[PDB]
Amino acid sequence: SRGEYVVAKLDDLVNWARRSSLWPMTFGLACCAVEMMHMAAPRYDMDRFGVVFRASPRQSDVMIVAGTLTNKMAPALRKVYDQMPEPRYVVSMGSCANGGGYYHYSYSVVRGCDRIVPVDIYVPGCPPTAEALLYGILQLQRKIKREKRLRIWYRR
Amino acid sequence: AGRIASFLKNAWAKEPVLVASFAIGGLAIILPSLSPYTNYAIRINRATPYNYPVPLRDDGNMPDVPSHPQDPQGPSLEWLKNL
Amino acid sequence: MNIMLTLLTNVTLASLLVLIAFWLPQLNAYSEKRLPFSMKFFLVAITFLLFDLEIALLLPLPWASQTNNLKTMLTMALFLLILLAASLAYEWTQKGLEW
Amino acid sequence: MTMYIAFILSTIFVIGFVGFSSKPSPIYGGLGLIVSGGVGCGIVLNFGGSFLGLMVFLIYLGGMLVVFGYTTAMATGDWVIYDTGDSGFFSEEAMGIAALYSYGTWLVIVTGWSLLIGVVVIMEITRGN
Amino acid sequence: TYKFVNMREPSMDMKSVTDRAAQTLLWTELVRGLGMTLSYLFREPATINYPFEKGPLSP
Amino acid sequence: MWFEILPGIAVMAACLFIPGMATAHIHKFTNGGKEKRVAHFSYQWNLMERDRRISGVNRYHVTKGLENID
Amino acid sequence: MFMINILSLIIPILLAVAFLTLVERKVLGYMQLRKGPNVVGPYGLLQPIADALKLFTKEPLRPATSSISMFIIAPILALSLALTMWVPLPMPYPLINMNLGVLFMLAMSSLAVYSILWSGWASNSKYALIGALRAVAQTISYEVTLAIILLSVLLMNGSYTLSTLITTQEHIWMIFTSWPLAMMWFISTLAETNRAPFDLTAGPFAMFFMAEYANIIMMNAFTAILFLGASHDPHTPELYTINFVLKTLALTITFLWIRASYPRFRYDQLMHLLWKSFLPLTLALCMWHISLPIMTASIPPQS
Amino acid sequence: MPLVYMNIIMAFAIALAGLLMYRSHLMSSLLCLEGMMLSLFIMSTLIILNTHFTLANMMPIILLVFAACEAALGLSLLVMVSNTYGTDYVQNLNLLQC
Ligand SMILES: CCCCCCCCCCCCCCCCC[C@@H](O)O[C@H](CO[C@H](O)CCCCCCCCCCCCCCC)COP(=O)(O)OCC[N+](C)(C)C
Ligand SMILES: CCCCCCCCCCCCCCCCC[C@@H](O)O[C@H](CO[C@H](O)CCCCCCCCCCCCCCC)COP(=O)(O)OCC[N+](C)(C)C
Ligand SMILES: CCCCCCCC/C=C\CCCCCCCC(=O)O[C@H](COC(=O)CCCCCCC/C=C/CCCCCCCC)COP(=O)(O)OCCN
Ligand SMILES: CCCCCCCC/C=C\CCCCCCCC(=O)O[C@H](COC(=O)CCCCCCC/C=C/CCCCCCCC)COP(=O)(O)OCCN
Ligand code: SF4
Repeated sequence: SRGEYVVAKLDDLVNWARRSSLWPMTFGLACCAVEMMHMAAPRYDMDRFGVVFRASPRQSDVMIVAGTLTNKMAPALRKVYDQMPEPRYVVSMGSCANGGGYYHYSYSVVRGCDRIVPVDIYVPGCPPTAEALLYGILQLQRKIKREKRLRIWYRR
Repeated sequence: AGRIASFLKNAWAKEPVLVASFAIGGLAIILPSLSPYTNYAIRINRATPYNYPVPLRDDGNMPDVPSHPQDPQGPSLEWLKNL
Repeated sequence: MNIMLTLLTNVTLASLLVLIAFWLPQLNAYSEKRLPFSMKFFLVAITFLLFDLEIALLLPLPWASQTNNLKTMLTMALFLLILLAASLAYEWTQKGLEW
Repeated sequence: MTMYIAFILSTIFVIGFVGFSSKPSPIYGGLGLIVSGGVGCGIVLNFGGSFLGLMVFLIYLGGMLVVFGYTTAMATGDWVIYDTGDSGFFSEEAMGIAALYSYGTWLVIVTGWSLLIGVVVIMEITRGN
Repeated sequence: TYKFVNMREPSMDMKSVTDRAAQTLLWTELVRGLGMTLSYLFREPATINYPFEKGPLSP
Repeated sequence: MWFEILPGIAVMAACLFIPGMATAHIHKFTNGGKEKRVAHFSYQWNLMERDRRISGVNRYHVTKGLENID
Repeated sequence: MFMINILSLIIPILLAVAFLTLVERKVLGYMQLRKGPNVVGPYGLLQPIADALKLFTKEPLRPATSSISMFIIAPILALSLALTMWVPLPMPYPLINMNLGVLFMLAMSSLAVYSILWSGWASNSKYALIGALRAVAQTISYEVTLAIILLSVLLMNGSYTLSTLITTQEHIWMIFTSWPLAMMWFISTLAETNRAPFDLTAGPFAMFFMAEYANIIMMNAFTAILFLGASHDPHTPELYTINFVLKTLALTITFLWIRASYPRFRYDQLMHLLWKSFLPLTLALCMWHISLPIMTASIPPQS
Repeated sequence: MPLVYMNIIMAFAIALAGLLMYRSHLMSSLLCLEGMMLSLFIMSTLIILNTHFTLANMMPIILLVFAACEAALGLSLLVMVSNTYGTDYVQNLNLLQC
């Protein structure tokens, strides 16, 4: 009926609005952050995708973990994640953030940022290249496009 | 003579804003008393009619007061036109 | 009337649009989970207040220029500005503009 | 007669003074005084005193109450009595106010000296030691 | 061998002092920076159209 | 290239064109095809009040010409 | 049809502000050898709409301890003042023809700091309170010199009426008569809106953002009216409207340029800048501009 | 004597009474003084404008200026009092007793 059509159209509009402007706050923990800043460099120009450069945590949409998460830093990252508005996503960048990487068997390293916060996209590499991180960000956009909230509320 | 010039030269360096401000203020104080157009401005203010000119009752003893605006006698504004 | 209507319209539009912004994300369900008293900042405000008072005194200048007593008004305006400069200089030399 | 708009303005002014005269939560008292000052400025402006009303609204509200709130932040019937004629091609209020430089030489002198002494007094009082 | 980076002494003649005062009052070096930025706007950007264009790689 | 900034700027220009022009047109439509009469100084207001009374349609803009002098 | 006039003044400014952000990002990007948003829409034209929708559909984080009253009131005051300050301006004809239009704008700009004070004090944080105090002090400091420069410039206009500024500049711009005052006025307007190099500090955040950007555009428009006089022909006001809009756009792009070209001041550095370079020069030039028409017998007519 | 002047005088009397109550917060004392001067300004302006006393248009501005200067002085004093105790409570000034 028209009831499903209207919610489908509104859901498409909301998804397009949310994925056409993603505002990230970046934890520049280590060497992965340097490739982060190369994705904002003129060659790749993250800003041309609607992805703003260095958004504030109070109005950020996606969390990018770029580098090693130590035990001493995990509570701060968890607090920053907890301080985010609800439509929030986490992108794990690099091998250290994905699974501990090259310090996996260390006494002071969290073996993956997903022990602390849920992760939406995992970007492989050490560090992953700027283009690889861009691919991951674009992938997150497609994942946001695939989601459907008004439809679920309608059928529930 | 030399001390004053030295002080002004030292102030023109590392303090130009204060030198310029004091010079401009002193000029603003001094110049109006020497210009010949301040009297012209006063006269221009005098010739601006804000009120109705109330006519005078004639008694036959006012040769300087005109009876009509086109009469030659009375204040003139040709100088203002020339300005 | 026209100014009142314009102010009412501006305030009403701002209020309505703020309320819709504050209530549109509140219909969908979510998780729903000192002393120091710096003294220089007070002097800045006090200096601003005094200079604003002297500006209030200076304000009628555009109409003051048509009085036919131009010498007296020029003298008084210059006097007011000189005393404003003197206040600034006194507060400058007494270390009142430091951080 | 718009139900004597000046009467409502005066009543709201009195209501505001009553409101912060209880002095609750001095920032709320200051905000009540801000509303009362706005109402009084509206009274003066509606009467016809455009320049003096704007002086109220600028000086009083934007400087004095602003400094008051700043320091606090550091811490924890009508229409009958009016005229018939006109004013000319000017406003009598502006002429009378601008007469301060041609007629009120004594007023300018005393006010300027008082303001300079006020600056000096503020410096001496806030010196501390 | 070594170089000095900040071992210059400004001239104290009247022309040099007037030049420095003109710089202070008229903001000449600020205008120079503005001109550099303005010129740098009118040149082609270095952005590539990912994913339709790709960065260079090596075997 | 740099001219790709021109579209958005153009939009701004259009957005900044609308208010002023609109006012003028409204001033032409409410004031009988002429400029809106300004009234400072209380003498122009008297002129407007006299114009309103003479027309007979209670509108200041309607102008009574010489033809009304008999 | 006064309601239609109010709406036709109030809506295009908001649209202009939304598109200004795209221009600011786009202008900056090309100044940095890159592009602005050019994916959402044909040339980023849909970026402001997506931004607005996302910000309006994002959760608001009410501090759960703040005074909801002032927390709501502050954006209301910001938007109300920002939209009200456009009423006095004549482009060529003003929405409201005020006798003391400039003085009214001065009073509104003086009110503008209450939003900052209330936002800081309702934030329920010592550090945000300190930042708000710094911002308020900077704003009052620079509005002092704004007022003095403004009255000095108006001394050649003869009144506080904004329309008379068009008659004053029918032959020559005001920039040529007094450029130093225009320089200090431009810097003071940069410092008033907390714009670089003076930028030291979901829904309500967007509200404050639109208020600030509307204030930026209005400040540039007022500067263009005050110092760059456009010739007005009574039988075709569209030419004046076009010229005024072009000059306002140029001044806004100049703000973006200055943001892109310079580092930022310290707090004490801008305090010293104002209180020890602008105020003495402003007072000296105020004295000069008081005395100048009397020296030259060039006093403006209206009284 | 119309009702508006009576309302303004009632407002002034209310401000004076509130100044005389002294619940706490000497800052409220300064607020009451400023409300009093605001009422004075409003009623003096209304009287002067009404009778067309052109030269009297000087007086309100003067009043405002002077009163605001007084406020500055008062604020300074308050700070020093607070600077001794940390709070602006009235009852802290109990050292001097009759
Ligand atoms: C006046 C009343 C206003 C009320 C509130 C509404 C606010 C304004 C509404 C207008 C918003 C414009 C929406 C247009 C978005 C479509 C953009 C289009 O390009 O998207 C395409 C299609 O994608 C989506 O399918 C578009 C769905 C958007 C919604 C469709 C219709 C919604 C209209 C309903 C509005 C009614 C509002 C009722 C409530 C008041 C693909 O883009 P995308 O994939 O991203 O990018 C790929 C990048 N590549 C190409 C480089 C690889
Ligand atoms: C005689 C006593 C001298 C020693 C005692 C001094 C006492 C205290 C100092 C203040 C007294 C100064 C005298 C000023 C009285 C004002 C009246 C007189 O000056 O005439 C005025 C003349 O004005 C003169 O220009 C006054 C200039 C003097 C003021 C400038 C400096 C004042 C500083 C004095 C002390 C202030 C603080 C200390 C500063 C260092 C009036 O102007 P006029 O045009 O006829 O009439 C206007 C009315 N119309 C329009 C109908 C025609
Ligand atoms: C009665 C005339 C008034 C009219 C003109 C003035 C109007 C406005 C200007 C005055 C405003 C107030 C100025 C306050 C002055 C304070 C000076 C001071 O104490 O600062 C000294 C510096 O001041 C001085 O240098 C002393 C005087 C320097 C020269 C002042 C002008 C003297 C005459 C110069 C011009 C003479 C006439 C112009 C002719 C020039 C040729 C065209 C220390 O500087 P800091 O900021 O603390 O530095 C610390 C960090 N490094
Ligand atoms: C014959 C009769 C003539 C009467 C005399 C008139 C002569 C006038 C001569 C002097 C006029 C010059 C005044 C202009 C303002 C000067 C103020 C100034 O110089 O202050 C600077 C400060 O200036 C700044 O730093 C401001 C920079 C802010 C960044 C803005 C970028 C500048 C470029 C933007 C373009 C400007 C556009 C101006 C026109 C705008 C039109 C509306 C000093 O600071 P410092 O160098 O750090 O030294 C202080 C320590 N002692
Ligand atoms: S993942 Fe690799 S590149 Fe990134 S911080 Fe760890 S070691 Fe460095």
